[PDB]
Amino acid sequence: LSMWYGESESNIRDIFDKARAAAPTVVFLDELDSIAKARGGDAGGASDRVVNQLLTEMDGMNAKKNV
Amino acid sequence: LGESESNIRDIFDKARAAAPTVVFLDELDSIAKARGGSLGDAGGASDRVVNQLLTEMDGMNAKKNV
Amino acid sequence: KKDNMLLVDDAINDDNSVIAINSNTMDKLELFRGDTVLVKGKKRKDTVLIVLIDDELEDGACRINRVVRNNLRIRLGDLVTIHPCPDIKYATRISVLPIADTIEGITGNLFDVFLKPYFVEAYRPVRKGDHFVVRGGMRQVEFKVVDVEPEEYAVVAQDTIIHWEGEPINREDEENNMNEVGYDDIGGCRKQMAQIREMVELPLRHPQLFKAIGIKPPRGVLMYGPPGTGKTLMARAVANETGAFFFLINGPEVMSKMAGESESNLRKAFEEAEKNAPAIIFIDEIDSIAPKRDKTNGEVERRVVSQLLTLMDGMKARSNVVVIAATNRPNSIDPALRRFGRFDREVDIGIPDATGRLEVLRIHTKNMKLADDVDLEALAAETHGYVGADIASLCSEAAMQQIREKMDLIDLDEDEIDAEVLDSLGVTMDNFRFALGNSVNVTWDDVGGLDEIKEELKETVEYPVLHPDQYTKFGLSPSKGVLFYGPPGTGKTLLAKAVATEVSANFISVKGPELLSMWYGESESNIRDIFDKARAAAPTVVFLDELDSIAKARGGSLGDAGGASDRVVNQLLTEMDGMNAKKNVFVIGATNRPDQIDPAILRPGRLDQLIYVPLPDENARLSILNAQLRKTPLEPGLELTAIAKATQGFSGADLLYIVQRAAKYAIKDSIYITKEHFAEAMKTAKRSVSDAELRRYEAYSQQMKASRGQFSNFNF
Amino acid sequence: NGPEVMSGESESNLRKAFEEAEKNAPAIIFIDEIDSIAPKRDKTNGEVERRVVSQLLTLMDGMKAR
Ligand SMILES: Nc1ncnc2c1ncn2[C@@H]1O[C@H](COP(=O)(O)OP(=O)(O)O)[C@@H](O)[C@H]1O
Ligand SMILES: Nc1ncnc2c1ncn2[C@@H]1O[C@H](COP(=O)(O)OP(=O)(O)O)[C@@H](O)[C@H]1O
Repeated sequence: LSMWYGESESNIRDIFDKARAAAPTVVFLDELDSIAKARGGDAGGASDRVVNQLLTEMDGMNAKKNV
Repeated sequence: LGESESNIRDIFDKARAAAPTVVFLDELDSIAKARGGSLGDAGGASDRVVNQLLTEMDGMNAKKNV
Repeated sequence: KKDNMLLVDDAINDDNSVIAINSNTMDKLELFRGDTVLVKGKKRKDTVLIVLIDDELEDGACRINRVVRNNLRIRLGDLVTIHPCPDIKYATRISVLPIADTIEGITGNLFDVFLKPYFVEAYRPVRKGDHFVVRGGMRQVEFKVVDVEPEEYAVVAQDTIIHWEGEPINREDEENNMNEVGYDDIGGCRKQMAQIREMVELPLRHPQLFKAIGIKPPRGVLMYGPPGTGKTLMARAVANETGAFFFLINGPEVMSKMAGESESNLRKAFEEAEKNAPAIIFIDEIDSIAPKRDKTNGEVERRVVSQLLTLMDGMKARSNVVVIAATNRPNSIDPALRRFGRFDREVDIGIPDATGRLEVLRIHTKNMKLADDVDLEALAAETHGYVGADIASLCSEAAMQQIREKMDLIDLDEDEIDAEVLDSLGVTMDNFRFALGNSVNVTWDDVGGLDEIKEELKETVEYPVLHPDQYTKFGLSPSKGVLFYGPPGTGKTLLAKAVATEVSANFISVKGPELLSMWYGESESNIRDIFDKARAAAPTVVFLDELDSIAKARGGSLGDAGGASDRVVNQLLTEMDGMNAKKNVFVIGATNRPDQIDPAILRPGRLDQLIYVPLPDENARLSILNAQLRKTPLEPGLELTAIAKATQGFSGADLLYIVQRAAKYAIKDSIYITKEHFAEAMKTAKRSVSDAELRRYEAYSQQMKASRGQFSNFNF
Repeated sequence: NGPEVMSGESESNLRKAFEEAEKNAPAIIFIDEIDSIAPKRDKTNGEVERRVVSQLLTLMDGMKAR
């Protein structure tokens, strides 16, 4: 997570790009109660963007690259 | 789940924009929960969700046919 | 009255360069038959013509042919100032060009044919910008004077050199002069338009008045209101009718992410506005670039705020230039921006009333022959919530839909245009009905029974709208609040819609528990927003439902929900009758439990009408069954009396359920209404109302009747 | 097309295309892939995009009946 605009999703984007590059690999997302927080008045919609970026970067997993 | 009512409002706006359509609400009990009395923040959110759904479904005339 | 200004009349002398005055006008102002006179009309235009004694003219107004009349942008029955100019003298050269559509077809020597005999030996007094007409060769060509050497106006003696060219530019530069907006294109904003008009034109027409009174005029107008009202149209009309330069600055356009670039753009815009002429600056959407310097986090917004405060006030800040703003919420502006010298005048351009909406309808349907039997009263009474920018889209959609529905059989100009299709064109009433279809649909007929309740509601709603002058003669304010109570499924919402539908008011129907929130202040903010949207468009009837769920007769609960109920009740008590002006607000309540209402909203002045809506009898259910089956194909063999006799305490919701089951059986038999559908639907009744609640409502009505005691005919 | 308008010459290209289409005949202009020229004006941060969007706005509005 970063305080700037776009970097908080670009970090997940290039981490998953590094995961897709060195196939196979294992991405251990430790303590998912801070990334995949329940939605439930907010701070602007940054955790929702993080969850949406993780969902659209985790849905493009076919039989290839086997992460 | 004001944003929790705005979600149902613009979902039904997307429904009425592309008329005709079918809005398949899966697992209805989780949304409605028979508002009744719960007396909490979850109860208030449930009552506001149920009132939004009722006031955005009863306003459907013979036009727009959702 | 100085006799030097005259009206435009029809022309006897068919010549181009000529006007006709009467002889009693000649002795009233020394001029002659050969005298060349300068005509200066509206739109800051001019022309030169020959005066000639005309007996028929009658001194008061002058005869001028349609060509002169056109160059001055006037009509038959418009005033013009006439004055002689002999300072003008014979031309050195002239620059005329034919307008394209008047020469489509022919070619060759236009000079020898048209221009040569037209100017010959007449020494016509022409002008730059003039468009004259020459008839010959079985057609009439129109040339426009593009240039003369001897100033703006000159004469065409035989020695004068006439230069015509064959690829000229004409017509397009004139229309964009006539297409300009004006004071005749503004409707409903009469008093604020006149105030803005005088505060702009009184420095510009004559600064000697402000020199004699010894004070400087205001140089700032802050316009606020709903989006789509006509504020930038009014600003453009004032900037077009006066010799200013309308420069448009947008809010989110000028703002950027580069440091020191948006302030440079604002400085460049102010230098361009101060460089050429005394102009009018219109900065649109100023609330986006005025974040009040404390709620924002960005430095660039405070920097452009400081740039605006520096450019508006300071050492040699403004030299004869006025700025205009536009916003939706005027509270999110700086107190230094809303100061004297920057935005010293705040103008409320709100939603217009019925006569202003009719004026907008009249000025928006001016350039089209619509019909003969279209009445604008229904169009001004049914569109009760139109801001003004939707009326033009309404007329455009109707004019598009009429040609769309009138082109399915007639061809679409694929081979040749037709002569009889353009005749008898225009929109009708059903086109406007389809445009309104593209906010409830009742008119005093869908409700059944309750004749004295309908009469009382019709009186106490329709009377303060129709006769304000008689109430100012009597000097009293009318009543506002009506409260309904009784069993559910009785017709309170239908009665509210039926009493709302005949006035030119809006309808804001909000629900009880659809405003309460878990946050702090959200329900009272929603109540204040509802009342602000109600009183922001007069008149407006408010339909508050579930008063037993809203009020709860606050008392003492000792909890967070109880304190929220106390704050909601106090906010409603303040918004209904508090520190307000109560212009036009019709609060109408509808509950099913009047015992749980606090004795402060039932106080007179807020909800004084304690009207009870009882259950209908059989003679009332006959009217309900006749009112629900208005447009339905009926059978002569059905008896609605036999249906109403077997009810014995049903409700309007149950009767609507019976009608809906009959319509479902009719569409099942289809995929008129028959009697066996009603015979099989009468068995599956509901009767959702029990018996003890009727006893409770009757006891409450008897207690309300017994509270009215020691009251009689009351002889004085 | 969209991104073939750049090289203060994008405004000159827009004015050139509009005056060429207005000068010859009553005709039709095809602007393919408008999402490059119009960046929705809120998520963008450039200045020549704002200038070319303002130019397209004041050139599309300045079309008369003739
Ligand atoms: N008082 C009025 N008279 C005539 N037309 C109006 C009036 N008010 C608004 N309109 C129409 O509404 C449209 C939008 O108004 P305009 O002032 O241009 O922008 P805004 O939407 O900011 O008010 C205009 O095209 C104009 O024709
Ligand atoms: N007098 C009446 N005439 C015609 N229809 C009625 C009458 N009374 C009730 N109805 C019908 O019953 C329904 C009652 O709905 P609503 O007004 O929302 O509930 P309530 O009557 O409890 O306020 C309406 O849809 C209306 O069509």
